[PDB]
Amino acid sequence: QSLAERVARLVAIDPQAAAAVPDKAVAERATQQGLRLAQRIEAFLSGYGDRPALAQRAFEITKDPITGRAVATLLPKFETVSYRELLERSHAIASELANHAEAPVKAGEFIATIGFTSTDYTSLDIAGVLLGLTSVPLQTGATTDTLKAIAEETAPAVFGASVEHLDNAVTTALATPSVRRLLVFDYRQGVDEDREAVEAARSRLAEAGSAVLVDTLDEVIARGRALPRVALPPATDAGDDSLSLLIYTSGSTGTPKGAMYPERNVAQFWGGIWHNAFDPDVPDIMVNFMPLSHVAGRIGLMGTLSSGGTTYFIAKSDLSTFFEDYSLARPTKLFFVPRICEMIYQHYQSELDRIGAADGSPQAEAIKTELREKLLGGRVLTAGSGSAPMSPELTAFIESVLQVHLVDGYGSTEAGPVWRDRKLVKPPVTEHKLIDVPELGYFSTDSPYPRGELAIKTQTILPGYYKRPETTAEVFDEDGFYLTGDVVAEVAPEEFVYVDRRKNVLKLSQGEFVALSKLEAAYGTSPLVRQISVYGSSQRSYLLAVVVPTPEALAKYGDGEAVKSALGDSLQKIAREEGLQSYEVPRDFIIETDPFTIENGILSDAGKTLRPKVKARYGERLEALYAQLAETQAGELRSIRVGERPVIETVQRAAAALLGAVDPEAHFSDLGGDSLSALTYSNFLHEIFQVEVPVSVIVSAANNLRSVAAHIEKERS
Ligand SMILES: Nc1ncnc2c1ncn2[C@@H]1O[C@H](COP(=O)(O)O)[C@@H](O)[C@H]1O
Ligand code: NA
Repeated sequence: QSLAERVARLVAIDPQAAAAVPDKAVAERATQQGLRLAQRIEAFLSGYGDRPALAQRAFEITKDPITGRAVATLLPKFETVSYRELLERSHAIASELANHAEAPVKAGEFIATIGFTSTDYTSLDIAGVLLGLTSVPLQTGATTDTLKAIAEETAPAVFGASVEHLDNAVTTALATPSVRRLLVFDYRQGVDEDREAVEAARSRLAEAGSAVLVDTLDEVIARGRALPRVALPPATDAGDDSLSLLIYTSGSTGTPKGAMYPERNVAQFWGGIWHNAFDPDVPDIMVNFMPLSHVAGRIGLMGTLSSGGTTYFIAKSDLSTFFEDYSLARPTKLFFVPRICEMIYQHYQSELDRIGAADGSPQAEAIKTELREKLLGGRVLTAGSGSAPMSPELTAFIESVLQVHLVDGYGSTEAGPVWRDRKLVKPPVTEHKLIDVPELGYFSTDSPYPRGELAIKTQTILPGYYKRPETTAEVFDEDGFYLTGDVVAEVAPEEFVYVDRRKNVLKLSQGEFVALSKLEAAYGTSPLVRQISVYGSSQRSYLLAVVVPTPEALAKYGDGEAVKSALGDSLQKIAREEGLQSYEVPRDFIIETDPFTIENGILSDAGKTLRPKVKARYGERLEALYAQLAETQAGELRSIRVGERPVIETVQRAAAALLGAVDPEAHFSDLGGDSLSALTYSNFLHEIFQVEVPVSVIVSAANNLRSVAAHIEKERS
C-alpha cells in the first residue's frame, strides 16, 4: 500500500531490484561537507563498484548480401556498463586529453558537445568534470548558425560529437578557430556507416586545410587506459565557484543565453537537492529519453548514478522504440514530460477503438492493466512529470493507469527546483512574492486567488548568464529576487498553480521553450502574409496563429480552408529553410480579413502588435481550435472503419488527423508534428494494414506520403 511497503515487497521478490538499492554509506562519503565535485563523483562511482550503472540496447553487425556493407541492427535486449567501468573509461579520457602531445587541455578551457544521451556522452561529461573543464552541451536541433554563435561566445578548445551529428560538428568547428580537437563518440567499430561518416569529416577538414585533429572516443580511451590518472581536484581558479557547466536556455529572452553552473550547483544533480523536486530508499531503475543538453536529462541521469541505480537509455533518438524499451527495462521510477503522457493517452484511445470498448468499462480497464503491467513493465513505484503543465484530466488518466501518485515538479535552469505538488521546496527556496502583471490582468488582489509573476530567493540561483551582465540584470529586481517569468495563482500559504507567462516565450508539452516573437518574424516573410500573431497554450503540443493574409492571397485562395492550406505549405517551407522545429509550425489559423490597426486597439501607437489585445479579441476562438481538434480526433475511428478506399487515401487522411492540417506529395516531417507523432501514425497504419510500417520509412527526407502507401502495398505482397 504505502511506498515503503511497496519497496519492501519488490526487494523481497526481485533480485535485480534488491541489488540496486541505495547504500547510505556511499552517499555519506560522497556528499560530505567541503568535498569538491570531482571527488564527489569519484566517490559515488567507485563506491557502487561492480553494479550495473548504464544500459544500451545491444546490436549485431552482419554483412549485407546485396551491398556487401556491414550494417548494425538492434537486438531485443540491453547490455550494461558497470560503475567501475564508467569511472575507468572517464578517467582514461581525462588522462588522454590532459596529456596530448600537441594540444593538451588545461583546467578552465571549454568543451562543446553535440549528442543525444548515451554511455559515451556520459563518459565525456564526467571526464570534463575530472579535468576541470567547462562543459557546453549543445542542442541537437539547433541550426549551425546557433551552434556557431554559441561556439563563438564560449571559444571551446575541444568539440565532441556523436556520429549522427558529426557533419554539423565539422561546420561549427571550421568556423571556430579555438577548436583544436574533434572527438567522435557513439562510434560503433566495424559498422560501415559510422566509418564513412568519420572519413567524410576528415575530408572536409582536409579540404579546408584545417589543423583540427579528429579522434574517435574509443581510441582516446584506449590511449588513456595506458596513462596515469589525472590528480583530483583539478587546477581551476575558484574551487566550488569554478565554472563547470553552461546550460543554454531561451526562456528569458527568446535566444540562447548561457546559464552559468558553478561546481557547487552541478553537485546538486549528483545526489544533492534536486532529489527533492520529486522527493524511504527506492531502487532507481530508469529509462532516460531526455537529451543531456536539457536540465531534465541531467537530473534523471545523475540522480540515478548518485543512488547506485541503473539508467537504460532509449535505443533511438526518434523515440520510435519507446514501448519496447520500457517493456524491456521495466523501470521502477518514471519521469514524463506531458507530451509522453498525451501519447500514452492517444494509445489508450486507439485500443478502445481496436477492441470496440468504451469509457470506464471493464475491458477498458483491462487496457490500463496491460499498459501498467506489460507495456510499462509492471515495476513502477513512483512517477513524476515537469517541464510544462499538465491538464487535470491527463493527470487523472495517468494516475488511473499507473496506480501511483504522479508528482508535479516545477523548477528551472536558472532557479533549481522550486515546487513539488504546489508546495515550495524549502530548501533551497528561502523567500517568494508575487508581482502584478496589469497588462495581462493579473493582480494580487484577484479573487478567489492572488495572481502574479512568481519571484524568489533561492540557494540554487544561477550567478549569471555567461558574458551577458545585461541579460542577467533583467531577471533580478532591486531587492535581489529572481523573476521566473511565470505567472501563478496562490491557493494557500506557499502553494501555487501555473497560469501563464509574463512575456513572449513559453513551453509546449514537449518541455522546450518556443519564442513566439522569433517565429513571427520568420513567418512574416511569407509572401501570403500581411500580419501574423502566433499563439500557444502550454498544455498543448503545437501552435496556432492569427493571420491577416495579403489581399492578393485572400483573392487567389479565399478566406477559408484553402488559404489555410496555402499558408501551411508556405510556413512549412520557411520552417524547413530556417531550421525551426517540427512543433513550431502552426497547425491551424484564424484567418482575419480585417487588418490589425491602431484604430482596432491591436497595434500600439508605434505600429507593433500587442499580444494581450490579440488574446482578448481572438483568445476564445484560438482556444476553440485547440479544443475542437482534441474533441474530434475520433475522426480516426472513421478513417479505421474503411477498406472501402484506396491505401493512399487512408495514409493521407490519417496524417491529416494526427498533424491537425493534406496532399499526396508532402513529407510527414514537413507537416509539423514531432517524432512521437510518427510513432502514433506507424501503429495506426500497422493496425489497419497488418503490415510493419516503421518510422524510418515515414521520416527519411526522400520519403513522401506516396512512398508510405507504396511501402505498405509492397509489404502486403
Ligand atoms: N511543473 C511545471 N509546470 C508548469 N510549467 C513548468 C513546470 N516545470 C517547468 N515549467 C516551465 O518550464 C520553465 C523551466 O524550463 P527549463 O529552464 O527548461 O527547466 C519554467 O520557468 C516554466 O515555465
Ligand atoms: Na515544448
